[PDB]
Amino acid sequence: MSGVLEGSNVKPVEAMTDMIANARRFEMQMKVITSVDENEGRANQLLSM
Amino acid sequence: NGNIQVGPTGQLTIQGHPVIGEGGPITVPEGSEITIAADGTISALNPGDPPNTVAPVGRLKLVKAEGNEVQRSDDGLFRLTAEAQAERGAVLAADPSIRIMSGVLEGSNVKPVEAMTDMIANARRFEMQMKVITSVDENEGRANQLLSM
Amino acid sequence: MISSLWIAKTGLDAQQTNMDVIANNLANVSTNGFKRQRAVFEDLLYQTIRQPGAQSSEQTTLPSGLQIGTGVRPVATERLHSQGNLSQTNNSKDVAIKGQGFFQVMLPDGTSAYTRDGSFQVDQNGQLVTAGGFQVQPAITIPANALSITIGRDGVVSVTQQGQAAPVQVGQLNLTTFMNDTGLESIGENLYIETQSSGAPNESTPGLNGAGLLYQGYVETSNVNVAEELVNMIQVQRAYEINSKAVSTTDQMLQKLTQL
Amino acid sequence: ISSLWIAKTGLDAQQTNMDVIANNLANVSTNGFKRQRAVFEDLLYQTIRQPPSGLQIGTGVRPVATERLHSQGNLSQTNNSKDVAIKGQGFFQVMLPDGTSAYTRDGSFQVDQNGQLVTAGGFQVQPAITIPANALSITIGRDGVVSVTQQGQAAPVQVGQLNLTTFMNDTGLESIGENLYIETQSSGAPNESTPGLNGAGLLYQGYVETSNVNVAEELVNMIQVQRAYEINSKAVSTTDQMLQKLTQL
Amino acid sequence: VMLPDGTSAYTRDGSFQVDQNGQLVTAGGFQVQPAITIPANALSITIGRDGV
Amino acid sequence: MISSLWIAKTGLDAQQTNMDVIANNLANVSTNGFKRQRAVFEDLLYQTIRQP
Amino acid sequence: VMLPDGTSAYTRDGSFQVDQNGQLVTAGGFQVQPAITIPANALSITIGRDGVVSVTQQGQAAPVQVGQLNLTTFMNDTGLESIGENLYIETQSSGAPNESTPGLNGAGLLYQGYVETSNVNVAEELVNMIQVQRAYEINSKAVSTTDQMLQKLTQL
Amino acid sequence: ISSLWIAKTGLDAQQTNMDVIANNLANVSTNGFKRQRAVFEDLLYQTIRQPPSGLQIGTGVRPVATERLHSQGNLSQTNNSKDVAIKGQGFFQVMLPDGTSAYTRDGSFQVDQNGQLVTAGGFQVQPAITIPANALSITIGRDGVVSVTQQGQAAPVQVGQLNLTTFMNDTGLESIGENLYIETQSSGAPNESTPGLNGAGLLYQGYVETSNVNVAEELVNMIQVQRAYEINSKAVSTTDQMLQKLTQL
Amino acid sequence: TLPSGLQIGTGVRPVATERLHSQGNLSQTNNSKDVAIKGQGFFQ
Amino acid sequence: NGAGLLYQGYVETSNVNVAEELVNMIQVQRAYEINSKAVSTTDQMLQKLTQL
Repeated sequence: MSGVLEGSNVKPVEAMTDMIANARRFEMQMKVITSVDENEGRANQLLSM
Repeated sequence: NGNIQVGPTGQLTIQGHPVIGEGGPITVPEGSEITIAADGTISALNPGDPPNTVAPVGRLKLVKAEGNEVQRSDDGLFRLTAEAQAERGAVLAADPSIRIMSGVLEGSNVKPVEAMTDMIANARRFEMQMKVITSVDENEGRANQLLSM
Repeated sequence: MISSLWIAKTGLDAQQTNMDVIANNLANVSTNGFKRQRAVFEDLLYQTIRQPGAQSSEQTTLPSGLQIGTGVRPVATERLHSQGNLSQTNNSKDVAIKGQGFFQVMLPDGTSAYTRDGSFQVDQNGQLVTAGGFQVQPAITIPANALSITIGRDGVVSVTQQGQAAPVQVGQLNLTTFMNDTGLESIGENLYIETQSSGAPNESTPGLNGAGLLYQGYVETSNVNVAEELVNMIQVQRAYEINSKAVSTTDQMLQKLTQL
Repeated sequence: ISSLWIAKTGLDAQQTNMDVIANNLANVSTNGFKRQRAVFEDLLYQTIRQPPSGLQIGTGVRPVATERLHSQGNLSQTNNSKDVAIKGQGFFQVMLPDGTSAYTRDGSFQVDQNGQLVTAGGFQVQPAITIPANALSITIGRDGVVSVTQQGQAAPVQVGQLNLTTFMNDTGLESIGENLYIETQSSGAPNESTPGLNGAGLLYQGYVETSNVNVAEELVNMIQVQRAYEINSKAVSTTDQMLQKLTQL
Repeated sequence: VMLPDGTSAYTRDGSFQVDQNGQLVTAGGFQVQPAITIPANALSITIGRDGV
Repeated sequence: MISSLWIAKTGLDAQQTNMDVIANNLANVSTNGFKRQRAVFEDLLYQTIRQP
Repeated sequence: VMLPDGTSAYTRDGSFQVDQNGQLVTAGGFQVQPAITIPANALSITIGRDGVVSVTQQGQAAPVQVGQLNLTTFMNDTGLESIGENLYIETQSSGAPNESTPGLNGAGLLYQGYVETSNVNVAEELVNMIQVQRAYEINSKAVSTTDQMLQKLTQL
Repeated sequence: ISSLWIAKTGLDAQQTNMDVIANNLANVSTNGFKRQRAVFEDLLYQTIRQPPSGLQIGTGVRPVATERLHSQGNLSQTNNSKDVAIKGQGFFQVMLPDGTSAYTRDGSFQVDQNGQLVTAGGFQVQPAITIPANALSITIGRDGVVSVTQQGQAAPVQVGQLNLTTFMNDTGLESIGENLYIETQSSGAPNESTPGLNGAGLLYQGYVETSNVNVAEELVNMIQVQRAYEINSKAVSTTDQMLQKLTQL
Repeated sequence: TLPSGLQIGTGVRPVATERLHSQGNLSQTNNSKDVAIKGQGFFQ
Repeated sequence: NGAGLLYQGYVETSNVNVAEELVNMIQVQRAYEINSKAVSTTDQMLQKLTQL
């Protein structure tokens, strides 16, 4: 069809929900990392003699 | 819980283990179309019959009892306290003055305000106990040097 | 969505049907034999909530139960078959109907239609045809050398030749009466066709057994009372106003529900 | 928690009111339609004991009824021989296809192929009336006797009688659509009574009764409904903010 | 108003009706004491300023 | 657009043709041997929604 | 409705169509039972108030009665097993289905040209969303309080 | 999280609905256009076994079809001999460049430099109809026969026949744009039939069939679509904030 | 299966402008030079 | 004896002043927030106390 261009098929709703999910996932991973680091720091004291 | 349900065979069952009223479990005709009145009477209109055939099919028994004379029984169901049994007897009367509000359910009376300070005070009390425990053990450990030498 | 928006939408559609009928009636002034239409409306379901019986106690009765209801579905358009006014067309081949009855016509596919018109002509071969060539029943062929066409009140059509001073009876124009005029299904063309709501047609000579008479040289005008159509136009526009206002109210309610 | 449900009940009541207003407003220009008004009602009150021997908080605004206003509508001229309207009270009886009887306050009648007097949807009107095949004109007098005129006979042959039906409690009949009502256990038994007698209403040929909807009252009530909806939504929002502020501490 | 259980309640509400027997009720069928029994086929009902 | 509007357009155009015929008839007074015309109209489609 | 695997499901959905063969199907090709087959050249279809479906032919002044579209009612409507696609299948909690003509034996009537809408009260859902959010926050606070207490226990 | 997925499906369905509404609204004043309605369908339901016999959660509101309403559109007078509209069912067969046929419920015809009858873009209709060089007037009758009038000759010579095509399932045709539909495996075989016979409608010359798009339907639907979109947006935000609170511990 | 596929569809395009080449009404210019055409044809 | 008259065809409406309710709602929300601040201040006092 002439006289007509085509735009990008970037659906905004799926991108928006995906970005929200990405942010929440990142927060969950950061919590896990903090917990593991705290565990390791607490547990390093065992080797003391 | 007034969330009454009907089975295929017409058993009125607040979440199953059915409801008791004026006799055994209340039973209604299978094409129920139940309506529940203010004082507890239950009327049933088969869907394909003239509406002037809503003759009452049962009565929903209701009982008055509160607080001191009722205790939970390891299920969501309450019973009498066995102190209110050398009293109004094992099976209570219908008390024909308790009313029904039809088409309306009741939610839980879980007061968030008093629960939130329940939890705040609980946490504070717990860590006060931990401080007492810490001081006591440190006392005992530093004390243990008496007996040596 | 909201129970209110569907109801208002049905109201809008009903008013649009009303305006459609008014516009069709109002445009067909100056159409011969056209019959006024009027839309009959009809309310939709009523969702019962508390049964109007269903006693509220052992002795009580709970009058006038709670039911909400929806919709204004149009149920019909009855077509008014009342006699229209005549108009003097001065044309010898035009005939109007004095009372009930329909002219039968042969459709090109072979089936029979019925018209309340008088605008007749003569085609190549003298056959009486109606403004579109749909040849009338029964066949009436005017002779080539005729001068006058006279269609008596009984429908007896006879012509006069040059010199021959005898009006030879050339045919008969008989009417078709339906036991239910309003049941006819209109196919345009100023033509209605039989349906099993109208019933079987009774063909008969005019004047007899309830058929109407024939007025030659006059055509039956549409029976559309324009004053009633104008006031209906006012009423229909205002009802549309009101229903769209209801839609606006429900929309704004929903909007502040959203901002919540 | 608490005020949230109370305000939700308020929202539901306002929405039911708006639904009834919408059904009234849509059904204007529907023949014989009787407008509807929803009466509401507060829910059960809870008594807090004082160690006046107590106070109440209460909740909810549950709707109890929609009462129909069974008054006289205006008459609109349809110039149709078959159509009739009713002075005063009374209902036209109709035989449903299943076999029972409904009752309509409507007269947009018409004759089917068998000559039966039916009602705009084909449901035969009781008692049966059969208009002869070639009636010149059909008249329905003020006492409901229907007669036709044939060619040749210089006298109107009497064809039928269009009886009315009166109910003890007009509001009780439940609406089933198509402007038809049916008998209920609250509306009592029907009385087959001739027009103009026993309190039944008269008949008017060539006119049809209209809806008794006062659109001015509809519009002002609808302003009420919208503003009350917004006020209750403000209550919901305030309770939501209070809970949010509570859960922080 | 006569409650179902026998005692008397009192209402400031006029959403009245008639049940199948002519008795005045209050939007839910509670009888208005003392009973007022409207005849079967009344043309019109009038309630005066003093309740007559 | 609207079912009303197209119908009304047809009505306007029919009246316009009718005025055209009247104006040609009426302008041709004092024209020898002229013959009056008259327009015959005809309703269009009927969109059936429920079959009769 | 007859499912491809042969079992019968049930739907309160009216957006019908006709396949290339004339059979009534439901927006997804599920045959409606009993099968209703439309002739090739029907001018119009009419489904009456009790499901008597008929068509009009060119020339006949009579709508040949082409089929019957009967309903099915259940003793306990709520117990149906919704399998998606707007179809339910009957289970032991609903009882056997009772088939009958519309308007008889408690079944409803049929409205042609109209489709039923979802009965979802959005005010209920919005207020429930507020309730759910705040209850979630409250329970989250409970978890946090318990976790902090456990931390204090495990320090000593 | 599953709530976010569900709400995304709801937002997608409302946005597809808005796309359908907007396509209907744009194509007003497109001859022979048939409006579209999106029909939706829920997804499968997740069953959780209880130690009824189970609860059902469910998800999604996927759109299952977009069905065209192949009803009759209103007529518009254009006073063009070539334009022709259709009474009732039927389509005009058109030969695409690639060799197969499309079917158009349209009437904006023309003639090319050769005499053939084409459709506003040169797609030659079938069967070929050629208008001679000096046709004074061109007439298309109610059964499709097209004839022309030549100078001097006192008769219209028949020059072509304009057959229509009928399908068992009109909706099943898939549209390729250009006011053109094509046969699928769902619409059945194309029945080439003379107009007025065998279920085929008729032909009106000088008139073109309008679009059957009801704009009140689409305006109310636009209101509904916007509101539903914003409600599902609220659901997305609620899930987002609950995830906030969850990850904060 | 699938009695109708789903198609979203986009917009609308103006495909043509056709000139109605019918006969216009005449006007009496009362000018010798001016001339009018009955029926089809053009002046080159 | 002090009873009020009766007006037929009319219903008494609720005597609720919505402006009063809105102002009371603002007051209630602010007072709720202030009390929550009291609880929070006491709670952080207690946190510091139980630290050591």
